[PDB]
Amino acid sequence: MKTRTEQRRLRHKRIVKKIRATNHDNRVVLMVIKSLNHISVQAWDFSQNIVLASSSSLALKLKNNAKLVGQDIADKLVKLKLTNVVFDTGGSKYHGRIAALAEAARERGLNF
Amino acid sequence: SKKGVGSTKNGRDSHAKRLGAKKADGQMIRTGQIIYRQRGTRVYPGVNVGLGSDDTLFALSDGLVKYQKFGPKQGKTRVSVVKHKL
Amino acid sequence: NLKAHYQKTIAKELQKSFAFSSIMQVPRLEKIVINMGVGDAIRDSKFLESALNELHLISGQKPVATKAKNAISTYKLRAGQLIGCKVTLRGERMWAFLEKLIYVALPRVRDFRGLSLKSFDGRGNYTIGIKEQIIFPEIVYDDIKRIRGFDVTLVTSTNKDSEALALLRALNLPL
Amino acid sequence: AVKRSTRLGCNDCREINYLTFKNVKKNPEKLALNKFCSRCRKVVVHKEVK
Amino acid sequence: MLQPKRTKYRKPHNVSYEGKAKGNSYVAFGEYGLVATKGNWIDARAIESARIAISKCLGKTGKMWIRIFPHMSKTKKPLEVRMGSGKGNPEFWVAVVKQGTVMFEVANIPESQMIKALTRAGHKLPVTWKILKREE
Amino acid sequence: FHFPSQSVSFKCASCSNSFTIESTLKQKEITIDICGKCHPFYIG
RNA sequence: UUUGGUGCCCAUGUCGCUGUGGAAACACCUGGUUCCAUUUCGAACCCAGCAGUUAAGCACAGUGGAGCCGAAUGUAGCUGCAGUGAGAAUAGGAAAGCACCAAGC
RNA sequence: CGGUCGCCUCCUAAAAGGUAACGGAGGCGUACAAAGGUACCUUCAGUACGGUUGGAAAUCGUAUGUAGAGUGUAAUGGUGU
RNA sequence: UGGAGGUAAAGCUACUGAAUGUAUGAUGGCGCCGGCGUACUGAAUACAAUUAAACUCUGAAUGCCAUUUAUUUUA
Repeated sequence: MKTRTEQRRLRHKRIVKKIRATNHDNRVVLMVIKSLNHISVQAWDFSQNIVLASSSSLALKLKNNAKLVGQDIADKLVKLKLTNVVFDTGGSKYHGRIAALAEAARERGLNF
Repeated sequence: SKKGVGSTKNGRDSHAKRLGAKKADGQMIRTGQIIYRQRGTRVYPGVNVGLGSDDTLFALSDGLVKYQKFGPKQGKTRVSVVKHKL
Repeated sequence: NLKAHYQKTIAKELQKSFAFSSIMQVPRLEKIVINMGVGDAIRDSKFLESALNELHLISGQKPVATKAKNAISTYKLRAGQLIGCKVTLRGERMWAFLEKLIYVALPRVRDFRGLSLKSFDGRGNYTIGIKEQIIFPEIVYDDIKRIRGFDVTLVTSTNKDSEALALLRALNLPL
Repeated sequence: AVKRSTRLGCNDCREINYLTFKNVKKNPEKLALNKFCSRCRKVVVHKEVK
Repeated sequence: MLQPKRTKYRKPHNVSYEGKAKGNSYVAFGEYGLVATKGNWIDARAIESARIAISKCLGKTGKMWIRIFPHMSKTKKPLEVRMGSGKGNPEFWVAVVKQGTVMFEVANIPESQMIKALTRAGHKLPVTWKILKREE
Repeated sequence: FHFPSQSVSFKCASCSNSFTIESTLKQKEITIDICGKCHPFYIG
């Protein structure tokens, strides 16, 4: 069967395809990734295929659920003065540490 | 000699649905107006185009219409409405 | 218990038999499935409830329904009407059922020779289809129209068949 | 012809304000909907009347 | 008469049989081939008569092969009928022979008897023919 | 959910080795008088 | 540049085969203590972590086996024996890339 | 006399559209309060093997396949996470 | 200048049917002590040629659609 890892990429592809077919507004996305032992998020941009920012375990992160992953990039985003983005549920559900990430993004001044 | 087939087989016929290329590349379009009508999906919605779920493919923005190949062997044709220069 | 015996001695013995540098490449067991179905009759004659009873009293999880992938009715199967039940057992209950199967009541027929010939599809499979279910001790009375065994089909993570032979022979399965 | 389309009425107006497609061969229950009324100007429970 | 077993329709178009050959110009199995200088229609009975005639005079070691097969239906309404009122019935089967088309190929038997037999068999065909040698 | 399972002591006059890990709790004193030691197929 | 994520275009990007690596990572993995879950199974999803793993997904070398793609000569049909020039076959290539991000750099 | 008269799909129809006859194939005078919407999970038909009543496949598990799966309905187009 | 397109032509191991010879043989029958020479029927695995309006894995020209450019126009 499938590799149990290509499943999350398939979910990412189907969701991004549906959104980009439907999202007529031009907002950048806060992509999420939940690996086995780590998590990694990227503020991506569509219609240009470029990256605006990223925060990962390979980036500033101690041993690791953690709340130290959400508010780090919101200040960078407001430094780029977007403050209106679209969120990605990723290959996981909107639950667990993803909820903490979303709340940390929301509280700092981001409207999603 | 005048004696032929009575109760002749099906000779009925439907109407003709007036569809096809209502627009073509090279004409400016007002927003909202139709571009192409088709039974099925032989043209696909690309960028800045509205798809009404009655086999309707209309313009959702302003600009110029273009046609690009897509799919496995360029079997699909995707309609695009590129925006005017700013 | 037998899991602590298996994963401490037989796994090492198997890995030394076929000299390997991978601990997860040896013939092991991670999932088994047991199916059930009544093609003999669709009529509610000790069916859809007797399966529930027997599977609850023989397995560790409640039955789950499924319908046929097609619609073949040359023996009266229409209007949907799912038949049988299935348990894809895992975890500790997997080994509990394994121990119940191997060393409890299978030794009840003198010439129980099993099936070590022509039981491999080619991707590490094993099947045991018996005719009697009362053959087990944990059975009830007067709750069946006609005794029928439960087909057990076990699969593993090894595609090769020789390792399946080693796995079957390590637990002393009949030749 | 084969009458299959029925009406719907607002219990807070006792008028006729909706037309639904509800055959009577498989649905013996009355349709208790929550429909929008332009006189109540809001969502109101609607029952069956004809 | 090699009647088709099953057909999707019953009364289709006949053919546009002008132009060059869609194929069958090549010779595959036989040593002598019978080509045609133009195209026309061949009905079923003629094929069977020619085949039995060519096989009767054929020896016991040579082999012959047909390149055509009737795949077109035809309508011929009964006599005294008027023009119009639907379509008629099938009466026979028609094979289409375009220009430069080979119909028969024969081999594995002396050549003189074969050219004589091919002449005597092509005399039964409506289209004037031409002998063509084995292609290497 | 499902009725819990447990193990009660396994008894056999031809085994003398208890097979008591996890069968169920709905029964008491599981016992069978025939085992694999007397069975030629389940012997070495 | 080693590798992970990564978008564009969708079998000249793939299917499949043989070997070498995974430091950091990615996947396996120990389990269901709890958020959560299963038409039932921690299979799947989700949680806190590594005793070990290059076996597996990923890559790196070869393999034209499959599939794919495909020039030159001429070629029917075409518009007025002159332009027009396909499909089939064939030399023959092909083990994909284009961008972006953060480290090992 | 026979049949036909309204609507829908395809071919006739000659690579925009339309384009006939008493030309060739067919059907419709509908169903579903969920077969609608949203969010989520998830994806062929068969082939081969293994096996209790069970042959030719019933039920299943696994490789397999590149849509011959499905699509309420006659056909076309369309849709392979 | 580019596209909208499945038309003639060609193709049928690229489908759907139809359909020709070469090659091996499934499943049945026949003789037979666990298997058989199989005089038999003969799934298809590859090779060579075919046929279609309701077959299309492909694929023109003319023609139609608008702008770039020139000319006649008050239609």
